[PDB]
Amino acid sequence: KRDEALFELIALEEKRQREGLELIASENFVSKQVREAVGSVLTNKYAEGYPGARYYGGCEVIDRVESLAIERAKALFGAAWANVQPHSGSQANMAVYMALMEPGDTLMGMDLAAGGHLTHGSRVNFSGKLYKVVSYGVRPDTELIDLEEVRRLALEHRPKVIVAGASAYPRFWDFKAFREIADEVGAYLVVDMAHFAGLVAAGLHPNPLPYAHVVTSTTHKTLRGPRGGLILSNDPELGKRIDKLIFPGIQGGPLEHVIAGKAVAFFEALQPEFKEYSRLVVENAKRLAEELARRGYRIVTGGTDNHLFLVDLRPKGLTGKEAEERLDAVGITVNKNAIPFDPKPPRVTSGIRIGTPAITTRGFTPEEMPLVAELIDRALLEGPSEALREEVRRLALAHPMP
Amino acid sequence: KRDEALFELIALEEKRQREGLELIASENFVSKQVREAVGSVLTNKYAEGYPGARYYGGCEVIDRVESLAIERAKALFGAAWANVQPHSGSQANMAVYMALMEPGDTLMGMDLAAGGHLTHGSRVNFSGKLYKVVSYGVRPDTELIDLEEVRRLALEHRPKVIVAGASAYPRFWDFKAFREIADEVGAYLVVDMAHFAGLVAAGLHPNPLPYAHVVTSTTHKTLRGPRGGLILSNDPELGKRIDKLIFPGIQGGPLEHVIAGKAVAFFEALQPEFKEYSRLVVENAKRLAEELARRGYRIVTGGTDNHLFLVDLRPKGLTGKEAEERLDAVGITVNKNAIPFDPKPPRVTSGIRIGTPAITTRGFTPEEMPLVAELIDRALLEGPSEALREEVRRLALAHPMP
Ligand SMILES: *Cc1c(COP(=O)(O)O)cnc(C)c1O
Ligand SMILES: *Cc1c(COP(=O)(O)O)cnc(C)c1O
Repeated sequence: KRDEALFELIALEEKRQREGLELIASENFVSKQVREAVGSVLTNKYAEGYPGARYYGGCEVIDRVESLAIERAKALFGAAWANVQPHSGSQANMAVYMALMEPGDTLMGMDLAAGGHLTHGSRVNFSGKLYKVVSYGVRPDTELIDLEEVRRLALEHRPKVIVAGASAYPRFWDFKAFREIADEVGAYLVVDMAHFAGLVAAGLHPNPLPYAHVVTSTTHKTLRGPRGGLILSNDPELGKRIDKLIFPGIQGGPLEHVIAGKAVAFFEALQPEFKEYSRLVVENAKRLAEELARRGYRIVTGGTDNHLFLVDLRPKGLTGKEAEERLDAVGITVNKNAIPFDPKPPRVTSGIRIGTPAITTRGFTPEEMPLVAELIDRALLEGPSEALREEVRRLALAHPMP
Repeated sequence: KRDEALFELIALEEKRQREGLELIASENFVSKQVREAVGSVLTNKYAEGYPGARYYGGCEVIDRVESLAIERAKALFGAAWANVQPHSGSQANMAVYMALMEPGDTLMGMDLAAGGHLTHGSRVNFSGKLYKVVSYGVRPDTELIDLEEVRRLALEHRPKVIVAGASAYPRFWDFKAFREIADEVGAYLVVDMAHFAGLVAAGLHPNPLPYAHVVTSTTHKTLRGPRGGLILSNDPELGKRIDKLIFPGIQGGPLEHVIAGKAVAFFEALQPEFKEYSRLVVENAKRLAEELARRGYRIVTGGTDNHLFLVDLRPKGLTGKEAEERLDAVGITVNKNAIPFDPKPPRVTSGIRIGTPAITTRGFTPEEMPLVAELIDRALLEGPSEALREEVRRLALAHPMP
């Protein structure tokens, strides 16, 4: 018997995805073939260990699949070693931290409020629970990272690991500078490129591989792959240690169906078409930010170098919470985000974060950003209305999903 | 462009699965609908947080999907609370340990050599790295757990957490007694039912819910669901604490497509047909163990109460590794496994573990176990040969696949 109650919900979710504008920066829409791989029979195989060194018989084909994912990841990112088994970006970071540190050691990462991720040191996360944490943010006068301050903090706190990368930072990273700082204090530099991995793959964002000791990432987000994690490095010896932390360290059986999906995603990203997609993602973000600025909003840092940007809602007297609600009411999904030194508490905020990967995948182009900006502005100024919700629905439907 | 190379590999794995006898105790074959859910568009939604308490909007449908999985898990196992977000059985255990203990606390579990899982205290696993581990085993004469011995170990070491359940123990567990022991030292009793969860759901194995403080499990294995984890408890308040450890504690975004698959698997397990399936799983295991015993193989504990059993190959002059390889050579897949008081190192072992969940799903019946036993025996005695390989292939192909 078919589980009709569950499948009725999946149909509803498909409809929801088709009829709204997804502007959450960490979202995207995977291809039908990525889904085909993830929904494959590869889930039936227990394959603890690594290719050619498994703890179960019958892994001959799974080994070819995982090796393919590994080799493609190395070719795509110009890496010498890769681990494609992390179940998520969080597990990728967890394995790396445990391979480079012991509980009690000091971890340095970007403050959550400044754009850092929970796994970069939050007290409610394993990162802050297992390690002592020192955080860096952005300057009040520039809204950008202050390398001089990062260096000062590193020298004073002597972290064992320094993490570069974030979930809500709209500009490029100076990986060379971070590595120089790490070397000065004898710390490992870990770059978490989860958000901008697709841009790195497309050659549209500085490549952290040569500068970081280890690079972690999600396979979803700008890379547009299945939900999961990834680890890369130019140091195979260090890679061997990290492999041991993924298994038997923190995971058991890998999700080989998802690994097959990662291989497919890497195949897609290796095609010239992915660079064109990525160029449009960045152009769309830059243009949408400009169009919103022209309509009366302020953009944190004045713009963006990547796929996302932060809108300062203060010029129009709105809070991030209010903006998120009004937009949600008309079918546009964004998320509130604190602006630098936000005068409002975290549960309220004075801004919202917008990212273009998802709508770009659905066919939105730069010349359509003025319209998107207008719809966003109308929702925030007039508030929700049936007419606006339906205009958004029609626009979304006119841009079919993969 | 289609990733032909990757899909050709998936086709080869489908072929491998169709033409061999998969006897790995922890494997199974998921249904087409479980695969359909896992390969759904639900992977495109970031749902950090919990139903009705998400970080981002747009989870209206996702919440109903996760909630359906939660309520079905509760109904299936008679639990007051459930967390369906763990990415794997390992993450389920990791979250529970971190919710109940602080690094350095004493963790008591079953010795790996006696049947315990690596997450029950292995020195190279997070369990043994973060906590001080003490382990209980089985009696050398009966190869069964001695509750009095377990009680003495608990009183001596005063563990904060005692884990009952294992990945390679062929007999029933006295959960009531384990709870009494935990209570004697004020420890939390955690039951890891990953291997026998399906049997518990079918009412063919003692249910740990009333006695354990917390129950962890995989959704794959005897439960025959998608690859992932699960946590249950008879105490909703303790559940609230554990929810915080899964997120924001050790994970980020949950795999909602997999959670949809969990809902489907729970639906399937709630059907009367699942009880019949589970009955056949146990009957097949008992009969296959008997058939091998009649061929001179020594079965640990002399038989089994569940879906798996261990074969001590020392008398046959074969190591577990050699046996695993010989069988794999003719399409019969198993995994080497240590035997109680095994003299050989883990990398070699003196035995193999066999389980019937997978072949039972394909339609194998107790009356066919005499033939399976013959093929296993011949593979170990005569070694690989195209002739034997073909006989295995024929028997396998005589059974359809989910
Ligand atoms: C998204 C993200 C993660 C975590 O990934 P999950 O798959 O949600 O566990 C970690 N670090 C950064 C910088 C991220 O953007
Ligand atoms: C299978 C198993 C696990 C781990 O599950 P993974 O999904 O492989 O991480 C943990 N404990 C027990 C008893 C298991 O059988």
